[PDB]
Amino acid sequence: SLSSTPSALGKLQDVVNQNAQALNTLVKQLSSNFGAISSVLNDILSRLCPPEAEVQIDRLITGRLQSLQTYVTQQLIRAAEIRASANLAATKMSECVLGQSKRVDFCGKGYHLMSFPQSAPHGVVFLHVTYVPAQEKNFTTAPAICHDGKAHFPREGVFVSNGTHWFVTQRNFYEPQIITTDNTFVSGNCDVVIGIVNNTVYDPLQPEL
Amino acid sequence: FQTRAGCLIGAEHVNNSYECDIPIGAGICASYQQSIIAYTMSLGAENSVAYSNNSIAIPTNFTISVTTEILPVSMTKTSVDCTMYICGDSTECSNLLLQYGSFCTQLNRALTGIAVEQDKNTQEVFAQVKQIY
Amino acid sequence: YICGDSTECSNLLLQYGSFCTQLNRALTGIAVEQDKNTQEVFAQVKQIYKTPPIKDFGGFNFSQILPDPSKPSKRSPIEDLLFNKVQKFNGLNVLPPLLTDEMIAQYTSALLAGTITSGWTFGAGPALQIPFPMQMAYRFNGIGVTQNVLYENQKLIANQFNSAIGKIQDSLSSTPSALGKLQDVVNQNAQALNTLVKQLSSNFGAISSVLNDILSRLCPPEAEVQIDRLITGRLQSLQTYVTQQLIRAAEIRASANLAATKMSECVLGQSKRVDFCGKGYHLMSFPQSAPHGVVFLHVTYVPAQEKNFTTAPAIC
Amino acid sequence: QKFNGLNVLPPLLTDEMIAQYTSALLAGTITSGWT
Ligand SMILES: *[C@@H]1O[C@H](CO)[C@@H](O)[C@H](O)[C@H]1NC(C)=O
Ligand SMILES: *[C@@H]1O[C@H](CO)[C@@H](O)[C@H](O)[C@H]1NC(C)=O
Ligand SMILES: *[C@@H]1O[C@H](CO)[C@@H](O)[C@H](O)[C@H]1NC(C)=O
Ligand SMILES: *[C@@H]1O[C@H](CO)[C@@H](O)[C@H](O)[C@H]1NC(C)=O
Ligand SMILES: *[C@@H]1O[C@H](CO)[C@@H](O)[C@H](O)[C@H]1NC(C)=O
Ligand SMILES: *[C@@H]1O[C@H](CO)[C@@H](O)[C@H](O)[C@H]1NC(C)=O
Ligand SMILES: *[C@@H]1O[C@H](CO)[C@@H](O)[C@H](O)[C@H]1NC(C)=O
Ligand SMILES: *[C@@H]1O[C@H](CO)[C@@H](O)[C@H](O)[C@H]1NC(C)=O
Repeated sequence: SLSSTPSALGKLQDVVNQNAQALNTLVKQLSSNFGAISSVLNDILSRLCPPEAEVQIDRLITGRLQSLQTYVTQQLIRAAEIRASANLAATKMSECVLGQSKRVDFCGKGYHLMSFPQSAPHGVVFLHVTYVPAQEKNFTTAPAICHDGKAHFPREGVFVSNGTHWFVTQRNFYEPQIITTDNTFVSGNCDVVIGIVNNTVYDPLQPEL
Repeated sequence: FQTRAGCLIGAEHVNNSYECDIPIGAGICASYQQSIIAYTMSLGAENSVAYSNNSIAIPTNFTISVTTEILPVSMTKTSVDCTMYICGDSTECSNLLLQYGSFCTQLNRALTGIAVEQDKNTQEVFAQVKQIY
Repeated sequence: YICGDSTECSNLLLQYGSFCTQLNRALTGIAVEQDKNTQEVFAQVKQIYKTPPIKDFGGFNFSQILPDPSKPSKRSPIEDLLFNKVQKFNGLNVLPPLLTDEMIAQYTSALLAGTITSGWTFGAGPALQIPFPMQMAYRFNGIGVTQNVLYENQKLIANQFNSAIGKIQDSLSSTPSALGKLQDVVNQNAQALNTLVKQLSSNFGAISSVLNDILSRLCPPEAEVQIDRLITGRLQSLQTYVTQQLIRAAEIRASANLAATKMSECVLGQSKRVDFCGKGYHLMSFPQSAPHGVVFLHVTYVPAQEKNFTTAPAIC
Repeated sequence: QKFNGLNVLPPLLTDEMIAQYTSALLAGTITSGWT
């Protein structure tokens, strides 16, 4: 993915290019006259006498000082942006690499499992490993099961039906199991819950005793 | 072709829609399809969810995905000799430059602060392990 | 901006180097960033989702946040409220956004439809349908409350929700300054441009701020002296403007980054971060579009009517 | 550019040192998880 895409790392290349441009601009400004007879200071000094040379020199000083001040101001603004990026990278290291995050889309798309750091020129690369659900199927569901006049709810899952039989499964991966007293809990009668359906709830100790 | 961004000449307008390649403005983008074409950008494919009051969809399989994320951490550290940049080796200029006060000192200080920060930025990101494992 | 249509000024301006190029570059960079900021916040959905023809969500009424098809704008009742509440001759131009207001509204609709029909699943992978009442049950578990509490109080909860939403329009509509946060941004930008224009009236030591009058009255060797004074002043004014725009842009970028984070963590999931997605225990949130900004509606759970009990760490 | 009074300063940490930090983080994660 990286090797076949020369521009994949543009985010880091852009930083390098911006810094290089700023320096090249600062140097090229030395060629400007700024109203002086010449941008070359030595030529002014060699041709003109003091009371006249100083007038020409002040023009170059003003221009060059202004150019240098502009450069520094831009560097301060750019530095602030880089600091913000570094602060984010440091946070991701702590939360994505040194632990497992529950923050959505913080450590890549999907459900975060783990991440690995890699070094780079003036930057860092994170490899985010995530879990993605696949191949979903349609099931019929219900909020509760009614049995012996009592309402039963899932302890850690959802009630589903394959069209003929009811099962209870974990939510993020289809794995149907028989509905029993060990995977449900009871609260109130069947007259309150809207959408409650009739089904048997198996008690493992019934056939034993 | 007349658009809200201005007058576009040389592009072939089409009534199709694609992902935005080269942005023009006001929902209009252009791409090379050969000739250059202009079109209204698409926001993505349409997907209607089969919602009902008793129907649920549950995954039966999964995949493992690995993606990359790239962040800048630091800049190149630089330093400037204010007097040399402005005056070179001229003592005539150097003396004139004294009349402007402490501008050169202020500029050097600002750049020095930036240079130091760049090392702090690196340490904050990478030096988070107490021992070398 | 500096020289107008004067070739005399234009030639003099060449002696200052590449300042004009640098200024144009800085402003161009800002303009591009503004489109990036919008995309990062709103374009977080892979596909355009739609709601059912029949709005049956178990008593939960979303009609004030969903698009109103009877209008050409296809905006919600709340969005309509938000939108209603909130120089070229000098070389100053205003560029259009890449995304139109309609496109932004469409992104918002997709996010709402996704949340209502598939909860948070569409934010991680494929959108998986679930009954809304059951989605709410899972969000109750996420805050340490058993699911039977919802099912036994479904009518009460749906009513409390519906009323709380209805109050939003009254809270906003009855308070003209409610959206000041967005109005302040608009006002600051307008002031900056007005200042830049008014500075053209300054003499800066010249006999006149009007360049044509100088050229019409004075000969070259004298006119140039007066012109240089105007160039220096106007160039300094323009440089000041750009610097301020760079600083302001940084603040906006920070805000956009926060909005993008809230979209991911408050809208596309359920947050456990305290006071990140409103006060109380977070259940869910809904996005609404606004002029140069976004509005989040945060739905939270708040405990009420506590009673005193005697307790113990253990039973023997 | 040095001749114009412009200088480039070296980083405190070398590329090798940064690589070593990265290796320690990877080794830690693989053998001991988040502990
Ligand atoms: C579920 O059923 C609907 C029709 O009611 C169908 O459109 C949809 O594709 C089905 N989903 C799956 C995963 O089979
Ligand atoms: C539902 O599952 C049960 C148990 O595995 C099976 O006997 C029954 O045939 C299934 N029903 C359908 C329609 O597949
Ligand atoms: C689900 O919708 C059907 C109509 O399509 C209705 O008859 C049934 O009572 C509803 N079930 C619940 C729990 O609302
Ligand atoms: C569920 O079972 C109860 C008790 O036998 C019965 O009264 C009720 O009518 C049943 N519900 C349905 C839909 O058959
Ligand atoms: C696009 O559609 C318009 C009608 O709305 C038609 O006049 C125009 O010729 C079409 N252009 C192309 C390339 O199909
Ligand atoms: C799950 O998907 C993998 C491919 O990613 C496939 O090899 C495997 O057989 C699938 N399992 C089932 C039960 O379909
Ligand atoms: C939803 O609320 C609106 C505004 O009060 C009302 O006009 C509409 O009829 C309600 N929808 C339902 C199904 O009650
Ligand atoms: C609990 O009892 C205290 C007195 O001991 C009283 O001040 C307080 O209001 C009571 N709290 C509630 C919720 O009744």
